[PDB]
Amino acid sequence: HWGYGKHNGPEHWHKDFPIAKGERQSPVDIDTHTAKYDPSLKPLSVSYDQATSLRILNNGHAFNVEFDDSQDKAVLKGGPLDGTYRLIQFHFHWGSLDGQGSEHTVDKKKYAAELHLVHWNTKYGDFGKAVQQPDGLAVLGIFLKVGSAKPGLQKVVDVLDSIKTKGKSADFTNFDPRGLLPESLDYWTYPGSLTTPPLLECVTWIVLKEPISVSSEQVLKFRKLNFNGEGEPEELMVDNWRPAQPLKNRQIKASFK
Ligand SMILES: NS(=O)(=O)c1ccc(CNC(=O)Cc2ccccc2)cc1
Ligand SMILES: [Zn+2]
Repeated sequence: HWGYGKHNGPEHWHKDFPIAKGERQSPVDIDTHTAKYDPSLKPLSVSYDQATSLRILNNGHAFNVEFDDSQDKAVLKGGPLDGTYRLIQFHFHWGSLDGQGSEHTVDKKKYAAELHLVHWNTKYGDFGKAVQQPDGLAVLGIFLKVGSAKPGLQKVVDVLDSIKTKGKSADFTNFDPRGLLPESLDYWTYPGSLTTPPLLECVTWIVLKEPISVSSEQVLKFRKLNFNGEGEPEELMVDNWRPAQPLKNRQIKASFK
C-alpha cells in the first residue's frame, strides 16, 4: 500500500489516487512576496477551552491525537471559514533531519516538522461526509522549528514509547491542544487537499505565520517511532511528508501584512 518509501512514496501515489495530479493539491510552497493581504478576512476564532482528547494512535503513517467530536467542544471558526469546524484529531509530519520535515514550505524553506489540527464542517454531520465536500475540512497548520522546548508538547512525547508501532493506541485524556499554539494567529490561507491518500480536495488550509519551537530531544523522540507493526522489520517513522505540489490556479491569501 502507499507510504513514504522509495517504492510507495509520493511519486507513486497517483497510480491509485489519480487526484494526486489534480487542480488543488496540498501542500504547496508559500511564496511570501506573492501572497495577497486580504482585509476581507475575519480574525481566526480558535475555541479549544472545552476540548476533550481521548486517545493517541500510531496509524503507520503518523500518530494521531483524537478528540470527542460528537458535539461542539473544540471548534475553529472565522478567518476564511463560514460555519463551524469541529476538531477531530491532530498529528504531525517530520523529518529525519532538522532541515526537512514540513509539508508546506515558506519561500522554499523547510521546517523540522509541521502540526496539523484537523477540523470538519459541522453542516455535513460527520467526518466521512465532510471529506467529500469542497469546504468539508479546515486544517490548521503550524510549523515547528528546533530550539527551545515546547512545554505543551511534552505530554505527547512522553507517551510515544507506548505507541511505538503501527496499530498501537493508548488512552490520552485531558490534553489541552492550546499548549501547541504560537502567540500570533496571523495566517495564510488557500484551498487545497488532504496531503496523504486519498488526497481529497476538501481542505481549507490555514497555515500560521509564526512557528513554534520544540527541542531537539522532543523531535528525536518523534524519530524513534516505527512505520511497521510489532514483530515486523523496524523502519523508523521519519520523513512522512509530501513535498510541495504545483499551485496552479490558486492565490494564497494573507491575514496580515
Ligand atoms: N495531512 S492532512 O492534515 O491533510 C490529513 C490527511 C488525511 C486525513 C485522514 N483521511 C482518511 O483517513 C481517509 C478517510 C476517508 C473517509 C472517511 C474516513 C477516513 C486527515 C488529514
Ligand atoms: Zn497532515
